[PDB]
Amino acid sequence: DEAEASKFVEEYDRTSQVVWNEYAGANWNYNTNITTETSKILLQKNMQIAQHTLKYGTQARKFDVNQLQNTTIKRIIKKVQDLERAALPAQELEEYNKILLDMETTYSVATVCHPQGSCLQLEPDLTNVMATSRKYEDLLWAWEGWRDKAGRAILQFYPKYVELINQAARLNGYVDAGDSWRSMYETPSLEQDLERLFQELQPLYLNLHAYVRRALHRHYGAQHINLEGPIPAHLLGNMWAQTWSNIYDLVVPFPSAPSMDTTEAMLKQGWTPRRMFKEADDFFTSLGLLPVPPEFWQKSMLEKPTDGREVVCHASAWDFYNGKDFRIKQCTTVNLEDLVVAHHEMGHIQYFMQYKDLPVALREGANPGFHEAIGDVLALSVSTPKHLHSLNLLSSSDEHDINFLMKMALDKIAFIPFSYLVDQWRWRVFDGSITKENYNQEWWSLRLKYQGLCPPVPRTQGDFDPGAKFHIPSSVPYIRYFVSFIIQFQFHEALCQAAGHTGPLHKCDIYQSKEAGQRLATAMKLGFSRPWPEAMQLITGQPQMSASAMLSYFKPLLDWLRTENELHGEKLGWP
Ligand SMILES: *[C@@H]1O[C@H](CO[C@@H]2O[C@@H](C)[C@@H](O)[C@@H](O)[C@@H]2O)[C@@H](O[C@@H]2O[C@H](CO)[C@@H](O[C@@H]3O[C@H](CO)[C@@H](O)[C@H](O[C@H]4O[C@H](CO)[C@@H](O)[C@H](O)[C@@H]4O)[C@@H]3O)[C@H](O)[C@H]2NC(C)=O)[C@H](O)[C@H]1NC(C)=O
Ligand SMILES: O=C(O)[C@@H]1C[C@@H](C2CCCCC2)CN1C(=O)CP(=O)(O)CCCCc1ccccc1
Ligand SMILES: *[C@@H]1O[C@H](CO)[C@@H](O)[C@H](O)[C@H]1NC(C)=O
Ligand SMILES: [Cl-]
Ligand SMILES: [Cl-]
Ligand SMILES: [Zn+2]
Repeated sequence: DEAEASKFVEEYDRTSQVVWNEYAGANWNYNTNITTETSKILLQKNMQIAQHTLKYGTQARKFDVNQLQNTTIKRIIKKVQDLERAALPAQELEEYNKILLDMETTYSVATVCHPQGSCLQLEPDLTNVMATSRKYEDLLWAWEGWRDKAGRAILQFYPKYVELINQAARLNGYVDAGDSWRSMYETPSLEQDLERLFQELQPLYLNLHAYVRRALHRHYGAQHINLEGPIPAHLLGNMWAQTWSNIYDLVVPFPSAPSMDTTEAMLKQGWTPRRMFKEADDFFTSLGLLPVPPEFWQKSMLEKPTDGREVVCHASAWDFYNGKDFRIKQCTTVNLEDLVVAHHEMGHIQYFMQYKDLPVALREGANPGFHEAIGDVLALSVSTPKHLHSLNLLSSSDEHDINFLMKMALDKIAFIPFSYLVDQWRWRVFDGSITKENYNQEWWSLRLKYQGLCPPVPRTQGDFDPGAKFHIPSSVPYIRYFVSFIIQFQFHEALCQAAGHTGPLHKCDIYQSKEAGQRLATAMKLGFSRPWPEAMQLITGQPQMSASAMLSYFKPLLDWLRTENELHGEKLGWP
């Protein structure tokens, strides 16, 4: 019994490395060169990997996991018993794969055209418009156009996608696809735990929302901002209003402190996409963590091709399951926002390298939120005025202090409600609570309820605004990013204490701390081999998710915001 199970996992591991490596190659080749040919190859490799999953998953299910003694083997076999989409009958699997390909392609090639003019792609063009334009009608054209062309075009696929991903989930023992996604956390109390974390961030978010709302009132006019209502969703500097720091110029707490134009500084100093990833690589090795291999620099796609290729620009980090080949695919722009994204992606890469010697079934983060958080942790230190000054991107007070926390909060605090609601919506689609009759109406009920946002143009039949957000057509879970924003502050607090930092948490910069790197390395090397509380305990000395670190980080800003909003008589929220 035990020996057959040991031999099975050994055979599964050596055969999976080969099949997954070939699939990743074809998937990469399509993502970096969308053509009829690369798609057909990709759909073909999808059947090869499905055949492999079906063979070994079927055998995995013949083992009584209850009777297995070794806990590691037990854990691998139980995981291999989930065939995912390979549980579907051949017809449904082919349909599902084609639906996923059509949805992701549709999103990644959509364009928005000026009337009788040029057509803009999401990256860099529409992203830049949302970030820099300060004109209501210009932002409205981009915001509505992107949903008309990306969102509406996904709607025809989504009901069948839901049917098929749910059918696969049920064939693997779950009640629907959202049940299966939540199980990735191995936490029966996940929904309650996440809800309590969200509620703990309400004071900060409501106060930030009211303050930003007041500033938008000042710039966009009293006829267009209701000081007791939700904020129009196109005015926050980002296509999904998920992060707000691109409107920092409109909301500066102390404008007497002049802001240095960081984008012009990077450009003026010759920064390139390569330089940005090199700086991130240097931060990782400064902690004693691993450098990316030479292969990474030869094979990655660090900027948008200029040779006619159509590509998937949305940033992602790729493990090719051979322990040597790791790559980033990002249409990088030279600015601070994408430097932070670059660090985010390099954290994925770091995780891949740290757990590369585990069995492939355990080459995942402790939970998906851990995988999303690593790069963000370092980026917190990178974003400090001290570190940015050392990169010659800033010029060397309480005013500057509150200014910096506001910049951070526009990204870290504003993202909390957005990242919470995406899968609140999808979980209820998957469990049948939301039908295609009210996809979009229920999306905006959550946009209002959690983010306090409203659409600038009333939605109509045919709209499918969730389809205008990458992770929806690409079928990538989102609660991981909510978890990441909570725990990345817990990790920051812990590493800063390990590094000997005293004083306000937001002044910590862990650059070159070997003590901090070692905490992270010991956790990352566990991969998915243990329940995630153990990785949490290795980093922080305790096992729970907690918002206390994030609240401690932003405490000075919470006090400043309350005083400011009180002074102006704001009514928090949106009744
Ligand atoms: C339950 O099973 C797991 C997994 O076993 C592994 O997979 C099976 C399918 C089968 O192939 C097994 O043969 C195979 O080991 C066990 O977990 C493994 O435990 C061993 C314990 O030694 C670990 O071995 C380590 O491997 C490292 C990389 O090669 C190596 O560096 C380590 O050396 C360290 O210690 C020596 C001591 O002399 C020191 O000299 C070194 O400098 C270094 O510190 C060590 O040899 C495996 O990595 C583990 N693999 C996994 C996946 O966890 C587990 O022990 C078992 N449980 C029970 C109760 O039997
Ligand atoms: O864009 C978003 O919405 C979120 C939030 C953003 C984060 C970055 C730093 C600053 C704060 C926000 C990062 N991100 C991403 O999707 C980037 P990924 O690599 O996780 C996207 C991964 C998609 C799945 C995948 C995996 C491997 C290969 C191909 C596809
Ligand atoms: C893109 O794919 C086509 C067809 O597979 C191929 O001929 C072409 O060389 C590829 N381009 C690049 C830059 O790899
Ligand atoms: Cl939207
Ligand atoms: Cl997740
Ligand atoms: Zn990520």
